[PDB]
Amino acid sequence: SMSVKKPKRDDSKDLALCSMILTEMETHEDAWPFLLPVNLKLVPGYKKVIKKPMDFSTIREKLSSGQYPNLETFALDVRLVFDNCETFNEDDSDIGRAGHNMRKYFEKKWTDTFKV
Ligand SMILES: Cc1ncccc1N[C@H](C)CS(C)(=O)=O
Repeated sequence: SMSVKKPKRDDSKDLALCSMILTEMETHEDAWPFLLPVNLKLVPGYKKVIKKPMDFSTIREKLSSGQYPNLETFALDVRLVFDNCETFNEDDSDIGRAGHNMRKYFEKKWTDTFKV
């Protein structure tokens, strides 16, 4: 509360670490469904069904222009990618399993990197 400060972690390296994590995501062989925005004119239903589309290139732009206030908002967008993927694709479709794989890959890196 007012004049009662909680010890807070060093966040000075968060931007650089989030960037390195995103790069590893981008270079994963199963990253191909998530590199660019889903083409709304090509995929029937996506615009109507998915209220908040997200992809790695959009995350990369937001990260590169100071649109993430903190690392938690960054993880929210990353998880949004895979949440959207689960909504629209069957679990054992090529795109569907890519999403499950990529989510698992992200969460371990997240823990290994920040949750010390
Ligand atoms: C991730 C996702 N989710 C739902 C449908 C498609 C996709 N990914 C596609 C590769 C994008 S497209 C078909 O090139 O426009």
